[PDB]
Amino acid sequence: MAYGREDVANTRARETAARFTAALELAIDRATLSGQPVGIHFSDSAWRIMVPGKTPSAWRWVPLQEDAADESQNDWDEELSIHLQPFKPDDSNQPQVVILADGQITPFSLLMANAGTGEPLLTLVCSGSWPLDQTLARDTRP
Repeated sequence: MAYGREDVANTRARETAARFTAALELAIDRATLSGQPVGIHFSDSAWRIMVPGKTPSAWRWVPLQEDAADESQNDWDEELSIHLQPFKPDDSNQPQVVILADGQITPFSLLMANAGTGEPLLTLVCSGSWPLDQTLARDTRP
């Protein structure tokens, strides 16, 4: 059984994954320049890339919107709700994902659900390095 209202959200999920993959390429390109690993905050209703501040020599964080203002966050969709693991969608003082200058990525999985029905359309999976692996609903993500 299904709501019969998934095709628009499934298209927006596939788009949101392409937009995220480009934003994660941006994060890898920024990490070699920043002198500290880059990260990505996640909170379901929004997300954003993040960078060091005051010093590169110690763990610190600032939202990456010095020019990516409202392009780093929320604008990528009009049909989705976002979830992840082993971290959680939460308004933390730090990012929920982290990226090295070499393109190594902290393991996680990120899932997308249709905001009109609650049904999953797509999931993305990370196992140590760029890029994430896309799947329909949860087909590769137990």
